[PDB]
Amino acid sequence: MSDAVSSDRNFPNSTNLPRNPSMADYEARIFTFGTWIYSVNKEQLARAGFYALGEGDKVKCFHCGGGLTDWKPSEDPWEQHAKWYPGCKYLLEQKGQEYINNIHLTHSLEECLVRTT
Amino acid sequence: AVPIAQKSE
Ligand SMILES: [Zn+2]
Repeated sequence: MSDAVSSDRNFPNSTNLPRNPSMADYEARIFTFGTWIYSVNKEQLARAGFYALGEGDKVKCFHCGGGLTDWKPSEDPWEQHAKWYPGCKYLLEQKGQEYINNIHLTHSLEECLVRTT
Repeated sequence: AVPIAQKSE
């Protein structure tokens, strides 16, 4: 019956909160990177769960700790950390395998067209 | 995006 805080004991740490996009998404992320920003939107990087390291470009994902720097002119937060490592737990929580497949099969992210003309 | 890594190469 070995469970432990992992799945038994109450608040392990004591009170601290293990981050969360909904709260620390747009504003938060945008604060980590700064002014700079590629074709995509920082808010997007926040959606996937990418927290910069106090400097623009280089950012590590939560749980999957994927360190990505020097993104591509045509890409997206999810597409990057996902494809690179299709096993980001934090991702499964964001939009589950549903989105995971969205990328590893077709083009994910990038909207504004609704129906893509 | 390129893989950070760095470490020692
Ligand atoms: Zn990740």
